Amino acid sequence: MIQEQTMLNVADNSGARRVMCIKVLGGSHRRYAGVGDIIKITIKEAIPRGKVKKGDVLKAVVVRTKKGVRRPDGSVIRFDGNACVLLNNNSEQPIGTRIFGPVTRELRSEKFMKIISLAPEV
Amino acid sequence: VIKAQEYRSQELNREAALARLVAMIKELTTEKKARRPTRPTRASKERRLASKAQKSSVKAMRGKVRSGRE
Amino acid sequence: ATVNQLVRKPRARKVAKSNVPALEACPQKRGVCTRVYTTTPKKPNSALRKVCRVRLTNGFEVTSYIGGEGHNLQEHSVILIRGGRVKDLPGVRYHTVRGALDCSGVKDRKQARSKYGVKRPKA
Amino acid sequence: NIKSAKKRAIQSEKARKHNASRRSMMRTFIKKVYAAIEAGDKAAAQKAFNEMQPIVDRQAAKGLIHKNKAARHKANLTAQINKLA
RNA sequence: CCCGCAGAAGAAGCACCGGCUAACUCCGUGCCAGCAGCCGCGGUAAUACGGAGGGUGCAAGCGUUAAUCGGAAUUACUGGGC
RNA sequence: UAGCUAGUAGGUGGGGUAACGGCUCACCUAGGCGACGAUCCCUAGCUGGUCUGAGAGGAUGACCAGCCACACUGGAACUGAGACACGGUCCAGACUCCUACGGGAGGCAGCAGUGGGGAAUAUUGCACAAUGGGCGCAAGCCUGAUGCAGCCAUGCCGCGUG
Ligand SMILES: [Mg+2]
Ligand SMILES: [Mg+2]
Ligand SMILES: [Mg+2]
Ligand SMILES: [Mg+2]
Ligand SMILES: [Mg+2]
Ligand SMILES: [Mg+2]
Ligand SMILES: [Mg+2]
Ligand SMILES: [Mg+2]
Ligand SMILES: [Mg+2]
Ligand SMILES: [Mg+2]
Ligand SMILES: [Mg+2]
Ligand SMILES: [Mg+2]
Ligand SMILES: [Mg+2]
Ligand SMILES: [Mg+2]
Ligand SMILES: [Mg+2]
Ligand SMILES: [Mg+2]
Ligand SMILES: [Mg+2]
Ligand SMILES: [Mg+2]
Repeated sequence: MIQEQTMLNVADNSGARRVMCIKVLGGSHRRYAGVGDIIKITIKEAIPRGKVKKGDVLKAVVVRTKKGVRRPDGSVIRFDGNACVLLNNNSEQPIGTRIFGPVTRELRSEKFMKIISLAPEV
Repeated sequence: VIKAQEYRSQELNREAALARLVAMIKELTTEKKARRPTRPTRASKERRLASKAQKSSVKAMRGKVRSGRE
Repeated sequence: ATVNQLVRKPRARKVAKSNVPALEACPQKRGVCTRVYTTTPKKPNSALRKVCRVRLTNGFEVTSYIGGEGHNLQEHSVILIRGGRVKDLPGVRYHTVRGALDCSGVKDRKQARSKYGVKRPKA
Repeated sequence: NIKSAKKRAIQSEKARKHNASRRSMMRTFIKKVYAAIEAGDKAAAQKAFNEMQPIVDRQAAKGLIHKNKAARHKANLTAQINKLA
């Protein structure tokens, strides 16, 4: 359950360290972003020579939430933190080339195949 | 976008808004007069040449008095 | 004087400064010609000296003289830069190497052709 | 690996297990002597010393340790045993 | 490496020439174009720019740049000064 | 850069090392270094030597030879006479690659070579015939050490171009 002002960790190596959700995309009055969801972010913390700069406004896909995903059998997969992968603002197309931590099958789509391949787990 | 509220009267405020608009458009569209570049004065050019020629004569007199007529 | 005073604080040599700092103790450097223009000399001189603002590979942004009569340099020409100031151009401590690396030679030069980068004529 | 370094790795792990067993046993007997000493029984300390002396001597012979190390163990264990009283 | 063959054949350039510094004239250009290490040179008779003829130096090299020491007694101990 | 130091400086004892040693530990003492520059900062492999210089000196440490340090980065030990090990082990990291996604592999600052950077520096050569080195009783095998060859006026030297 990511909303505006929620701070997420960055699961790729694009250079960002902490980002803030500034908009849950898709739908008027939409409140939360689950895992496979695209959000608008600003970069609150970045590394000095990274591919992104602090204060940059761009997109991101959620990949891990503390709230977690529920599976059709009722099972739940929760994580110890909310993470996201940064995407280019026009084409999603993840910015980084690595991806840290596990992801979920919820990300198995046509646009996040790069993420599902680069992920070290699930 | 102008906000004119100086006066208790809306008509005064409306004319003040139009006056602000006109003053701003005038100050923003008045063209700065162009600055054509100036050259050294030909008097100064002749001064340069004259100083050069004088030092030329002095340096010609100075230094080496070789041939020696000997 | 006073060998005792010298034993206390020895004689300090005059550490020389380089007049070609952008070369960084290299014979030549490579640049990009961020600008090509003419300058007036100083002093008593009077001319229109052909000169280029050059960004070097080591990051230095310097000013280099283009010697010889006529050049083909422009706002993005990659050229080679050697030492040597102009002595009547303030701030020009380098020469462009003609006939080397995208800076052409000089037309119709018959004497001192190795300078200005001119190949031997037909003869 | 790329060489006969593979055989050396195998042999070194084998010798590592062997030497580890031997070293553990040797310093276990040394600990026996030291515990007997810090208990205060000169007779038990001497018994443990006589039990350990051939061990450290044979290990210094095998090359597990050095003759100097074995001699040093024996020397500064005899010293404590004698000063125990 | 030696012997034989053939034929002068297949094999010179670079810099410089005002003074320092060795080696000078003409032409074209006209404070321009340009040169320059320093001093400087160039505004219609330029040994200093550009070409030519002539010359000087070095030569399968010759120049330029960079760098070090020298010259620099210009940090002076040898060997300076106030 | 004027103060630095608490295992710090010393002692006793224990442990440890091939070996002495605060090497380590417990206790005791309150010392120890420093204006003859401690500490801190910047830069740097050191030497024989090289260049220059009449020397004294200044600059320098390419080649060759001696010593040191390093081996993708940071640690660690193991084995061994000898290593905390360039073409060994383990762990962690970054990067590259394989994967059936579970997991694996790698380290040219060896010789060639590639890309890159650069003003700029060479062949993916031949042979172990010499001399060395490893192993072997030897024969022999291995040896990008080395001997040679290729490229380059980079230097020095000689000769030619009559
Ligand atoms: Mg002891
Ligand atoms: Mg003369
Ligand atoms: Mg000179
Ligand atoms: Mg004339
Ligand atoms: Mg002339
Ligand atoms: Mg001197
Ligand atoms: Mg004086
Ligand atoms: Mg002690
Ligand atoms: Mg100091
Ligand atoms: Mg260094
Ligand atoms: Mg002298
Ligand atoms: Mg490397
Ligand atoms: Mg051992
Ligand atoms: Mg090895
Ligand atoms: Mg290797
Ligand atoms: Mg390049
Ligand atoms: Mg051999
Ligand atoms: Mg082999």
